[PDB]
Amino acid sequence: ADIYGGDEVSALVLDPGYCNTRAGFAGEEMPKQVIPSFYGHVDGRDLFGDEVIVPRAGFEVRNYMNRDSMVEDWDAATRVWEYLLVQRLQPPRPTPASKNGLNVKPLTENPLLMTEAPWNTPKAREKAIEVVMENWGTPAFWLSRTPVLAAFAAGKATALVIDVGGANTSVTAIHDGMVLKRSIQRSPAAGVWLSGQIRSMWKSQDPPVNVVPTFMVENKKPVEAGAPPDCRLRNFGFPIHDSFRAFEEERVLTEFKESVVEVWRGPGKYLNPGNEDFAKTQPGRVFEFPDGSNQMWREQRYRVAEGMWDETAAYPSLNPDEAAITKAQTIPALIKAALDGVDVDLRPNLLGNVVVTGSTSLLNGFNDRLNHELTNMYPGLKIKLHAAGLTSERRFGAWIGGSILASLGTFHQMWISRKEYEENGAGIVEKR
Amino acid sequence: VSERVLAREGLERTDNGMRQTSWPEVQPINQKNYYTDYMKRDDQILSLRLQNEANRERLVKTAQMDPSKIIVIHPGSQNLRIGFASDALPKTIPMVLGTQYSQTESEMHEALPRRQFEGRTMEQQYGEEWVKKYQKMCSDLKVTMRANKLKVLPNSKDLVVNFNRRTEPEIISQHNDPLQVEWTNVNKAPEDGTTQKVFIGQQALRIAEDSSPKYKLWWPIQHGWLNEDDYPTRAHLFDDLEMLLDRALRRELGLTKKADWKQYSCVIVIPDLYDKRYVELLLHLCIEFFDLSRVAFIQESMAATFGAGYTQACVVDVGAQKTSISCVEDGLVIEDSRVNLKYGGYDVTETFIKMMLYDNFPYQDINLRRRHDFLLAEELKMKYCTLSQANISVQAFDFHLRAPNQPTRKYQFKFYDEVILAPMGFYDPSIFDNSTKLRGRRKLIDRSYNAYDVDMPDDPTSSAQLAILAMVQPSQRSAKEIAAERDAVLPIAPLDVAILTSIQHAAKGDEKKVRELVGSIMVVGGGAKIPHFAPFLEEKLKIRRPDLADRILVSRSAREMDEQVVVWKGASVFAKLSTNDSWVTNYEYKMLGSRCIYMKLLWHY
Amino acid sequence: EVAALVIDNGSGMCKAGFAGDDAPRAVFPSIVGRPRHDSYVGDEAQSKRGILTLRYPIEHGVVTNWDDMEKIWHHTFYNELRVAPEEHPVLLTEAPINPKSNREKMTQIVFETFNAPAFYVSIQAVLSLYASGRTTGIVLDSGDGVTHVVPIYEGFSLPHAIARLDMAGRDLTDYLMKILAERGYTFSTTAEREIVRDIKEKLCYVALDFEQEIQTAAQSSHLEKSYELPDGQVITIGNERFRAPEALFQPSVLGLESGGIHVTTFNSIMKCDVDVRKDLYGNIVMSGGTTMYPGLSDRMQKEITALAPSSMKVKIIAPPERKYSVWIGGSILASLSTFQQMWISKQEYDESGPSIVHRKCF
Amino acid sequence: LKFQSKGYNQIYDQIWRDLARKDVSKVFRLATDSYATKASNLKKTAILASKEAKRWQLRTNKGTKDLQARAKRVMRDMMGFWKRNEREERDLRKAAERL
Amino acid sequence: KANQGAINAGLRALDRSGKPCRKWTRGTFQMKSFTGVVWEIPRWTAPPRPKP
DNA sequence: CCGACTGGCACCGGCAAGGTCGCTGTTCAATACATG
DNA sequence: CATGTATTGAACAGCGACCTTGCCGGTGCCAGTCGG
Ligand SMILES: Nc1ncnc2c1ncn2[C@@H]1O[C@H](COP(=O)(O)OP(=O)(O)OP(=O)(O)O)[C@@H](O)[C@H]1O
Ligand SMILES: Nc1ncnc2c1ncn2[C@@H]1O[C@H](COP(=O)(O)OP(=O)(O)OP(=O)(O)O)[C@@H](O)[C@H]1O
Ligand SMILES: Nc1ncnc2c1ncn2[C@@H]1O[C@H](COP(=O)(O)OP(=O)(O)OP(=O)(O)O)[C@@H](O)[C@H]1O
Ligand SMILES: [Mg+2]
Ligand SMILES: [Mg+2]
Ligand SMILES: [Mg+2]
Repeated sequence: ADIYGGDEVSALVLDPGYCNTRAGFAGEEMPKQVIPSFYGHVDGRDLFGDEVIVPRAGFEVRNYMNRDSMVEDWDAATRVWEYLLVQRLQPPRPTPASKNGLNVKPLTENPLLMTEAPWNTPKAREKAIEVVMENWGTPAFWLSRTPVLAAFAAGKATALVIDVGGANTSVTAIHDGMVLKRSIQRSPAAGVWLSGQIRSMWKSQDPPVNVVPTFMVENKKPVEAGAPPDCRLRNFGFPIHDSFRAFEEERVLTEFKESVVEVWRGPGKYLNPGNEDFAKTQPGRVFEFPDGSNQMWREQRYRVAEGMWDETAAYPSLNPDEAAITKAQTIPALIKAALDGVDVDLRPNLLGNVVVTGSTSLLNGFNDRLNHELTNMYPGLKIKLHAAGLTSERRFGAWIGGSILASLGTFHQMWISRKEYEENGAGIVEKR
Repeated sequence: VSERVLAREGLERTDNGMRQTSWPEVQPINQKNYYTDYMKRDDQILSLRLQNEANRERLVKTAQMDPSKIIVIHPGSQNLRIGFASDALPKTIPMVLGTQYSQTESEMHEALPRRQFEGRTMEQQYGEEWVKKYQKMCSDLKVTMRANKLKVLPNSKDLVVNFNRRTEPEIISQHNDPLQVEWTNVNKAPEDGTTQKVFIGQQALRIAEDSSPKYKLWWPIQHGWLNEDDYPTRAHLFDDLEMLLDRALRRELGLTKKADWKQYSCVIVIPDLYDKRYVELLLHLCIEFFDLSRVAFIQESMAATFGAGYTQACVVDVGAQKTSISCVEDGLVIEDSRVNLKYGGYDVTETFIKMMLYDNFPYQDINLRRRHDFLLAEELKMKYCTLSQANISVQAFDFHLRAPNQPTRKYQFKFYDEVILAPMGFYDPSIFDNSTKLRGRRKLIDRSYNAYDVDMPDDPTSSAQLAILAMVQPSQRSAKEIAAERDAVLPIAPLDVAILTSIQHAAKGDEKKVRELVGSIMVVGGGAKIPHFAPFLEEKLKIRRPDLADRILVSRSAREMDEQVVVWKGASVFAKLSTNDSWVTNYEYKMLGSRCIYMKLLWHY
Repeated sequence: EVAALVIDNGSGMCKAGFAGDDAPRAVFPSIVGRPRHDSYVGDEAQSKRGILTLRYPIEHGVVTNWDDMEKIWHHTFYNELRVAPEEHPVLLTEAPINPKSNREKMTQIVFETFNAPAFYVSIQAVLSLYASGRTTGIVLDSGDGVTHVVPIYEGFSLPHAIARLDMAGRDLTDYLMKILAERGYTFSTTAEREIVRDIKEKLCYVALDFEQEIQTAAQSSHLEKSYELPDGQVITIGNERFRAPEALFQPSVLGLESGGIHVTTFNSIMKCDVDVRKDLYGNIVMSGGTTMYPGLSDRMQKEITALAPSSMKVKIIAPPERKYSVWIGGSILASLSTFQQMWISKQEYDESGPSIVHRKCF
Repeated sequence: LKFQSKGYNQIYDQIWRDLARKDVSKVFRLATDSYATKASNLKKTAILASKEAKRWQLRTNKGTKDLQARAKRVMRDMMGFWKRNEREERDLRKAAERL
Repeated sequence: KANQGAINAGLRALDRSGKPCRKWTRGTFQMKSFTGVVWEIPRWTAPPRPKP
């Protein structure tokens, strides 16, 4: 007895999403490796990580995830997850001796727990464990939904999770760490749609506003608000593909999202009669595009966001087929529908334990507005918002939940054993 | 429900013998009464450890260093002094580097001294302010020399002007020319151990204007600082100071085989008010590029007193383009005493030519950016300038303009008072062209910030210098902004005022220290070699402070030396003597870069 | 009482010395040589190359051959430092985001092979920040083998924001061989390569304006500096001087698809929390031997100022000791009184196993 | 076949409820506190380390005094050197250019 | 600087005496899921320290 | 499994206290220099 | 030959400012006991 050292199980936790994918070992406060889900393609050769996206003749930017936050390109999913879990998180194999210029299966150690979107269909869950068990020799596997992990990253066994992702905004009720299935509600009104709103709004100011991405400017000089920019742009021996330009512009839309846009936080919706006229008078926020193009932003700063809270406010899409958001896909409608899918007796407990998640929740004023909206749509009940996370960095809430889950000693009884998979084939549906 | 039915079905909850959790539990550090062992002992500081190892080894060798293997370098805007510490006198070369280039230095810029050619009146041609100041100074001298009861013929200036206007060049060739003078044959290969056809020193000045491949000259130092005005980029400047010193080792010292240099040691003399970036550049050349075994730094005024053998002195260094003053006591330049004025013996030459031009100097086409004109101007300055207010009269002389590949033209000319007023610019510096000295002064190389707090400037600062800046421009902003605002002002003051403001800050309010320093003035640097400079400066100091007029005493050079060489001689003594542990070794610098200068020098760097 | 030891496990050069010292005692190539048909380490292995296979045990900043790495530490302690680890605690540096298994394995070796009493493993970037004078900043560490950018806030290195430019001082040496072979010289041999690495260390610099230098190099004489081989023949190199370092700024120039050091610095900053970025732009810190090229700071200042918002003060902290900052930070850390309640004791290892490093070193 | 059992459902739920209420909440608290302590430790440590790295450059009275002594030692030796070249014997290297 | 008592606890207590630390090895551990199925994780082990 | 009530521990600002460190000061044997 | 001195280079003793954590009064959130 007592022959063993200080260690249990070095699990690693994997968490794919439309904008980003996150991986690392359980029992750390942040994922080791976070990469753009968007992956480079050049000439039958796939490239990964934000350090390996750059202008090249063949360059095209793909994504292995679709806007349902599910995998659509499992070959590329395999290559991406292998870049994270094998090349970046295991010991390198040494160079052959002659090639060093002086002379002249990989996951058997670490079980894999993987994060799935709430609505992820059984066929995609089946293929996840099937891919895992063939490609890396992993000893055991588990699959769990973002809302469940996000709740654990706030420390809550029972919670309402509002999850304002990139491709999707979601609401779900978590109770004793299970998802209450009827409560799952989902919406395109999220960080991707919000970028489209911002694009639309730029293409409709008095002088049109043109975004030009960071890679196309060689040098820039400072200029006064609304002036033509002192700049010189690049030229290349090739056409830049539209997919590439779209991906490199999303950086600037992310910068505008984080440093300018602000949720309307005052009493009532932004379109109640006094509110817009008030907003137009206030001191705004400044911004700079990579071109040097400098401006102060006053009233639009609210409107670009407001559409997810009242669809009436939304700008029309620049893609004419990207249909306008319905009343039912606004955040208060999601919330009210989600909670109405739950037992009446449980509703106060959930509302007392609100967990917010996802990078779109980092809009200035998002917790303010959500507190107001919850108060006014459920009067006579206490409200308390919590961020998912252990830190200021509320970006990683789903991942951190996994990190915590796989570190609990009680959890290790749960995994789908390699030996269970190779005896049953589709354990993944029923052992959940 | 169910209980043992679960076990019979093979289903059983299980801790797996694991802990309740595997999340790290971290114990908080306690730092009450913390202590540090870092750099606490000489044993631990590499710069001192290596010196202790050298001391121990020297004691062992004594129980049982070579001046011929120490090089001493003293840079300068017109002249570089270099030699071995063994040597009686250093070899002096013009610190100029010539290379092949598209355009010669005369083609790139307006002619000097600056003039508005084809201007609407001669008062505009030379600038109205300047002409009024010259007229003032002429009248001021006439009143002064009448007070001294010298002879003054009323027509003096007219006799000069009319003669210089009406006279025309004689032309001479063959044995009628007193010198069969040469030009540098830039086609011929370097025999001094190297491939590149580049020229330094007197030979570079003697490159003909219309050489078959065109050569441009470059000076890496001007006004006593790195000459960032001329150079396109930092790298090009560093590469030229490296290339010049490299060729000076090869062509003056005859250390032609580069591989032998690793056994030599080097003493480099730097100004009292140094830019740190210039000190650290010179270190880096001496170790990464030349691989010398040891480097040590001594300050110009410190070295000057080592050249004299003085415990305590006020040292006035009057260079070509920098004049600097500081007071030395008890083995240091007094930190706050340092004053650094952007003028010197070159300004006297420009001004001398400009005053004679304005009068009627025959060769009106002259341009001091053109080499043979530059050498002409400098030779005339050395012959005819004098601050002695005596033997002054309408005098007739002549010079030869041996232009390249063009016949020798001889000009007769006269002078009267331009010969004294141009030097006297040291007592009203507005008469000099100071308009472009500050041009490009931070164009390439930034001001020296502190290694860690990179906003805070770390160049030297001296109360005496700030007093001079306040005289030019009356003087919450950050320390960076303050230093920028100071750098925007060119330090200029009359030489007497600069000395007394130096000495008052040296004493820090003590008439007895003043009475020692004022009676201890030592003058060095080539600009000082204008005849009677020291007595004239003693007069100017006496008449500004009558309370000191019995103690004030100025002396030229020390111990029979030429003003130029004293500082070099001193730096050699600092090479030779045994107590000097100031050396940065090559291994230190490879390990810790310029950080080890702070550990090693004999003042707070 | 006797000091702890600090060892910097470099891909190119290993460095070792006593804590408290301001510079290493021992600096020697991380080369192990074994017979083709005993073993030798460092300069000996290079000297006797004719009878040896040589391998580096560290590749791209990470240990890859433990049986060889153990010989380097043996050489470090017994030949170079001349002290027995059985009487000294030891601080080891390691590369950012090295694999957990490597932390465990180097824990195993300095206890089980060297009987060291107490020991600590440390992230190289963080140490270089301590040596650079500050608690928060972003460290571009660029060695022989790898280049990392590491944001650090209140002395905690953010793992997620680390970006690794897989290209460094050896690649720039291979590249300088390539472009000199194009100019006309021959440098294929290993005994020639070790000349070219010295050429790189002396003659190269980073251009402030690369296009303008290329445009003027066609005519300038000043640029073409010359270098004597040990062989006695003299080479001359020209635009090669800056084209070798320029590959840091344009890795296309040597044929890979990663963004340069400047864009990777910017991307690391942009992966951080908005509130932190003000401080990181105010505290860019350079570390490791590849950051030593004259004027690398001026060009990093220019390039990042071009990428950043015009409001941000951008500041590049390049200490004169930056070649050894990783070691110097270790020196400092291992010589605070605080270190004693921060290391792994052998008494802890003896009941926790190598996995103690995941608790104790953070 | 395998997992439709009421017994399976009970154990699965019971594991998850205890894991959610007890263990996730304990580990949440511990992880948050542990993070806070780790961050504090590293902050404290970095503050000391960064001070030490700079400390050698700070002026001190003792450092100033010894530096003044090093200058004065060298200065006296320089006087000694000239005494050994003007008083012990008059040993000046008189020289001329002989042009 | 270095002294007796607290503040030097570790620098007094460290072993400094050459004696072997217990030898670790990459062993394995039988892990049992709640469905009764058993699987193996690589885990560190060392031989038992002796009886008092 | 669940809520009302209770005794308890976490956290706040605050004052008392510790040793290390830098600034301040006395005393010693050995030194270069002077008169003698 | 060898009397005679202030200073040197250093070890040793003294004092207050300094940074940090312990103990403290108090406000607050919490795990646990109890009844159901
Ligand atoms: N500070 C910010 N403020 C607002 N939005 C942000 C911010 N940072 C990132 N975003 C946006 O939020 C998304 C970031 O990814 P996030 O984790 O929030 O979703 P995801 O998990 O990648 O995608 P999904 O869950 O929809 O599959 C992107 O659309 C990004 O542009
Ligand atoms: N024989 C001489 N008589 C008078 N003046 C002379 C004589 N020789 C040179 N000068 C002048 O003295 C000036 C100072 O020469 P010096 O060699 O001291 O310049 P420098 O030391 O380089 O100046 P800086 O160090 O400030 O650049 C020369 O520039 C020249 O104008
Ligand atoms: N002065 C210099 N100029 C240019 N390059 C230099 C200079 N000094 C060293 N190098 C280069 O830097 C590299 C060594 O740096 P360093 O010791 O930091 O690498 P390392 O730490 O062993 O590498 P790594 O951090 O990748 O493990 C070599 O390629 C060397 O040639
Ligand atoms: Mg997501
Ligand atoms: Mg001079
Ligand atoms: Mg390194």
